[PDB]
Amino acid sequence: LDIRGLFRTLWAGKLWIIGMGLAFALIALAYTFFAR
Amino acid sequence: VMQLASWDTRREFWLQTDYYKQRMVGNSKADAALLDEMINNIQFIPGDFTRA
Amino acid sequence: EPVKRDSPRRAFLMIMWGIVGGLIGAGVALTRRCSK
Repeated sequence: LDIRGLFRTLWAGKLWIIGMGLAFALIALAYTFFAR
Repeated sequence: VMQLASWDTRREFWLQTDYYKQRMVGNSKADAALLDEMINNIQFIPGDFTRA
Repeated sequence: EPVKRDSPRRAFLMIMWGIVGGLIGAGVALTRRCSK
């Protein structure tokens, strides 16, 4: 398991994780106002 | 047995004995810490009739 | 009167957070070996 190489993958792809990872939170945020 | 296992009895015994008075430092916090430490020095292990 | 505070017990927090900080610190040093 090349964890050392793996860390560079997410470091370069940090925009992708942040870009749509916070979108999931935004998706569920509207669900709070859609519930009792 | 109830008197033996009680915290109050241990505290009142330690406050009366000379083993503790001669070990007083004069600082309230240190004396309280020493008293609390010596409270746990007396442990009561209850017995079971089934195991004799 | 209690002899000592029940919280936040600095000594307990230093070890737990230091170990967690040490664990990630090991990973940072681990991941730079293959980067060279």
